[PDB]
Amino acid sequence: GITVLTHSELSAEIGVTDSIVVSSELVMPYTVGTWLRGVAANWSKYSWLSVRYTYIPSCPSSTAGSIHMGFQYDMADTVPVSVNQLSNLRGYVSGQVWSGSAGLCFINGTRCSDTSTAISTTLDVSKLGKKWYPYKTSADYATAVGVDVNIATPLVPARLVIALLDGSSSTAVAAGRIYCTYTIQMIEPTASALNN
Amino acid sequence: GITVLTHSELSAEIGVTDSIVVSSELVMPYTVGTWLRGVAANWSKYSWLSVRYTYIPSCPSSTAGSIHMGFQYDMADTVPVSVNQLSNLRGYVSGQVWSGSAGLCFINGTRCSDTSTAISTTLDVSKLGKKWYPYKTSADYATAVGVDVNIATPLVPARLVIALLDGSSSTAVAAGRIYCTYTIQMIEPTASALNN
Amino acid sequence: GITVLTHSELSAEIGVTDSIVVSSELVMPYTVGTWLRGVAANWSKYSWLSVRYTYIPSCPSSTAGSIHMGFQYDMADTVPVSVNQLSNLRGYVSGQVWSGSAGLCFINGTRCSDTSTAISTTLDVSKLGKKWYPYKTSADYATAVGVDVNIATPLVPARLVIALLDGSSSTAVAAGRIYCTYTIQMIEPTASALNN
Amino acid sequence: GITVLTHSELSAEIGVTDSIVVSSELVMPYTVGTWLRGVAANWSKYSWLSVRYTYIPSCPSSTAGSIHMGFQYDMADTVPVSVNQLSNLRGYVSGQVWSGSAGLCFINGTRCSDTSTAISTTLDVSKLGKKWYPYKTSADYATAVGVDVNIATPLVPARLVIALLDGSSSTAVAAGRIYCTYTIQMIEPTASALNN
Amino acid sequence: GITVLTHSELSAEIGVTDSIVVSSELVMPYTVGTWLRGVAANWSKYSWLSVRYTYIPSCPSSTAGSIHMGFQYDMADTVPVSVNQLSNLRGYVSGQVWSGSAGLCFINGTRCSDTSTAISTTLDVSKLGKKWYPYKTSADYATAVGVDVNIATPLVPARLVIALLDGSSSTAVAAGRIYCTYTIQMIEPTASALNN
Amino acid sequence: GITVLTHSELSAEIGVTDSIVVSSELVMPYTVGTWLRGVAANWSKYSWLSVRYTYIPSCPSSTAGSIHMGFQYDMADTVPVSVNQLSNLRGYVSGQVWSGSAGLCFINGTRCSDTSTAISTTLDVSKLGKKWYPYKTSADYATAVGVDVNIATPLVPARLVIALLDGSSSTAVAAGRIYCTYTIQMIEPTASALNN
Ligand SMILES: [Ca+2]
Ligand SMILES: [Ca+2]
Ligand SMILES: [Ca+2]
Ligand SMILES: [Ca+2]
Ligand SMILES: [Ca+2]
Ligand SMILES: [Ca+2]
Repeated sequence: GITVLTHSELSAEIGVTDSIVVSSELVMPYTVGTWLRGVAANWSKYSWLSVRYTYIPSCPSSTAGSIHMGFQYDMADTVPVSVNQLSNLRGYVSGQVWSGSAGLCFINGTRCSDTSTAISTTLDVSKLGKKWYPYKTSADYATAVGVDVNIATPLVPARLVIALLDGSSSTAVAAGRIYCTYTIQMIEPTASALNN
Repeated sequence: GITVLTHSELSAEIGVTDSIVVSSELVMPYTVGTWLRGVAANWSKYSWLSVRYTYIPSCPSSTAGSIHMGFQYDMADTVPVSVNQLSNLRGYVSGQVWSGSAGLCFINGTRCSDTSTAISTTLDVSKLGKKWYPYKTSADYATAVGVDVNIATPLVPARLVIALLDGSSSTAVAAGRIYCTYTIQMIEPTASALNN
Repeated sequence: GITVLTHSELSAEIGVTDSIVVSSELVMPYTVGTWLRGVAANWSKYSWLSVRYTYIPSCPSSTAGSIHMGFQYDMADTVPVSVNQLSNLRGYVSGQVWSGSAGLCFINGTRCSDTSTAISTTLDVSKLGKKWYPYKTSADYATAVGVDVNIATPLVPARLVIALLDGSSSTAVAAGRIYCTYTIQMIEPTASALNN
Repeated sequence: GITVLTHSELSAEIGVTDSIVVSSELVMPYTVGTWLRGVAANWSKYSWLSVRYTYIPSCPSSTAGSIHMGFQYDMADTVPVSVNQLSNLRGYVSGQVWSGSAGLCFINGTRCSDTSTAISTTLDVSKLGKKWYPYKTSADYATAVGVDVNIATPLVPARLVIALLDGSSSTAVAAGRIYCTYTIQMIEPTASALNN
Repeated sequence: GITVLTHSELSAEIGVTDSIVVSSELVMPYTVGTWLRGVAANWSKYSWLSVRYTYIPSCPSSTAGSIHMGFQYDMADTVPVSVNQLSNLRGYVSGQVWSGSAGLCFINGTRCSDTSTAISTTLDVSKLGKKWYPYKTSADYATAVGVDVNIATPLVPARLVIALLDGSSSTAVAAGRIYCTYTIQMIEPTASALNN
Repeated sequence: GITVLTHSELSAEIGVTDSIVVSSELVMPYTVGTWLRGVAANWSKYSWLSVRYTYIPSCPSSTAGSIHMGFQYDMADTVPVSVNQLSNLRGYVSGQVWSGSAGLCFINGTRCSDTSTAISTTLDVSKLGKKWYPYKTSADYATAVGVDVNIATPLVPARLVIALLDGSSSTAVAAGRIYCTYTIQMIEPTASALNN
């Protein structure tokens, strides 16, 4: 009954400043990207066989700035506020805002070697709370965590925190973007209009 | 420490009308039937090794009407409102309100062939959120989902939605009933009076 | 790059009259049903590994009428106008409008024996014009066949013709419905909004 | 990515009275003891490979009183109020408040035989709701169960209930203490200051 | 009767601006490049055994801008208008307008490792509508798709969409170029003057 | 479901003049000959396993003239206008209008050696656009190619071009005729009256 799908897709646009800016995104079908969001909605539950966020630059080699990424699993835990804190995280990766080209290898699905420089990171998957999660809409999710944060752990596996700093301008400068490459198993189809 | 039990039991009386009527029932010890409800209460948690709802007719071959069944897993998802929507569901089955006799095979535990006509359906079990669930009383459950629906997924594996239409009368006509046949593992006994 | 999916879904509601009524439906993702229509749209092309239309009754054993189904492959060919003509078709099946319950076996995915009575039929698949077809929207398709019918063969594998007669009333009487059970391979994902 | 750790530590001081006194403690890193509490906080989630509470006496052979222990898994379930109820629990153990010396064997990690007399009990672990749980602080936990109890099952595996009675004084008499011996797997490190 | 040929050739000059510019090119002998266009014309039909478009930079490391490429198969489908949409496409690749040097490996036919950074992408080939396509002249093709777009799928396997943005000037800045490396099978020779 | 048939049949009468005369004929059931035309119409689609046009003389050894034959696959391509152009074609054959007797071997199905002199030619079949083609009536075909030529490639595999010249009279002189020997697979039967 399992429908397995592997695909890459744009997940977020990245810009730099001269002051650190920490953000985060849930690691669930609905939020990884528009495409998977629409597809996944047609199935009741799902499971991450592999999820990897990989950053790809679009700026010049002269661009000042650096990106940092990591994973958190207990949505109740407070989000990092410094590179130091973020560096403690699982799957922490760091690199110049203009580096990370070698990450393409992954997005392309193509097999490659020169990956050392890649600003890409993967999820535990085998160490997530459970295997099969329910497809949630940010709206429904939001309401739940509104009652209480912990109501989220049974709804989502983890979040990806992102930090950007070391830029030269106080006004965001487009550096590149984060693509999400995933292999997901979708199960128990449902009329999409009913999936919340 | 596992106490395994296999048993069939009456789960619901079914009637037909000339207008569709969609209903649903949680797939947990407490709600499948009175018998299992009393037994299961004596154990802290449990696990579905196999759960199957099978419809058995009691009306004449001339009885107008049809039954439809399917499963939903994210209690937050909205319940189907049409046969079309219900038909998208996992384990969807459909049939004349007077057909479904061959389903007896299952209830009886007896091994049989002529099952094609059976209006019976089984649960994923291996694809449920988790394996071991806590025994809940509808009352306690109700309160929880009252705070927020999602508080339910860690409490129950799935719900069975049922649709009845194509009847000849606008006044319910007894068509037959739905029996539940299950093989459950019960663990961590408790004084029943304490189980909520 | 192939995403394989197996699923059943409601395809059409069936009613009977005392005069023959021939209809037909394209055998492509967009038209088989609402569910697959939405899912499939997210992929550029696709391929039928298995497609079967199976009729399921909802009326009483006393219901007068009979259903007939078959396949046509050259959309330019004219649609049958009689049971005799339809009976010549590939995969022609015929049966009482109240028979066909054993077909459930197929929809359920469950393995079964007592299939002889089933009013279900399957597509050649291996004998279709080609293997991979482009996902089309009825609108876009319509326009094309408007210029010329033959512009369709490279767009769709086949059509299912349906005939209903031998009813007792001159006013349609709900007999049952046709579900479509398919195993489809979807390839070359695309933003759904762009798929025409 | 798993950091495995085995260790024993003081979990609670025990005293007796002439009237029964039932208490309970969550079986999670934060509450088992001060040591593990500090260590475990440095990791996002964790898993119990083995948890055992073992009672060790400190009183004279002449000391009147008896201790009782057991496990509950559905925090919503009401806590036992009698030895009879408690005796139904999983892993129930009972013994004279001055007996239980042989339990040392376990705390010491040392391999031993004369264990029959040991007032020690172990957790299901394999039968817990899930394997990997999130590190929670009693404060955060408290808030959650404040909204609703069930919000706890996805946060904690089980609780240990303790009953003390048969003492000679109505004023607590120090009998001994409960040590916790565990083998825990900690994963997905985090800055401790962020763990809630 | 098959004449197999492997060769690389310039396919398009690339320039950047500060506003996105989406373009596309058919993936057929006539349009991949002048050389293959002349050669292929001498044969009635042909087949892509391997087609890969690889971008090679010519600008300085300081050049602002990024390129994006992907494939579409149903010429009727509307062309992407954003990087997000394009990122959903099959074989989507993205990278800094000054990166992509490692792609040379491919053009050169030479075997190499450090390919991760390569801004190169390959065609499905095995998943194309059919294997053998007819050699078409853009003129003849144009006329056909003029009557109706769908008349194209039996004429061409796919199109390559290209997007360029993140540049520093509103006036195109030469960034580099796209070369096409292909291994084509040509069959059923014809006097070139007759091939339309 | 495949009905395989092997048969030879008269395809065209041939005459010579002192000026070249180029003609062509579609290679589809409907046009190869009257017999196959009637038979094939009873089936929806078909496939050429083997098709060979072989010329047989009926004139005296003193008859001036020569015949030329070849195949074209892209109906949009312009028809040859000279022997030189025709000679470039796939399966080009040439010979004296009074030679070609040895071709009988083929028509007869009989196995023979002295074939060198045979003015017979065979189709690629394995290199055709696709395997299964739809049975078309010249009328319906004509209409389609009227809208646009390319609408034909998905309708027919190829055409046979014929050139006759080197005759002694400016008034056609009966030289011989072209027979078609084929092994065709017919599938998906249909009432002939409906086949267009
Ligand atoms: Ca949902
Ligand atoms: Ca309970
Ligand atoms: Ca399309
Ligand atoms: Ca935590
Ligand atoms: Ca051509
Ligand atoms: Ca036809």
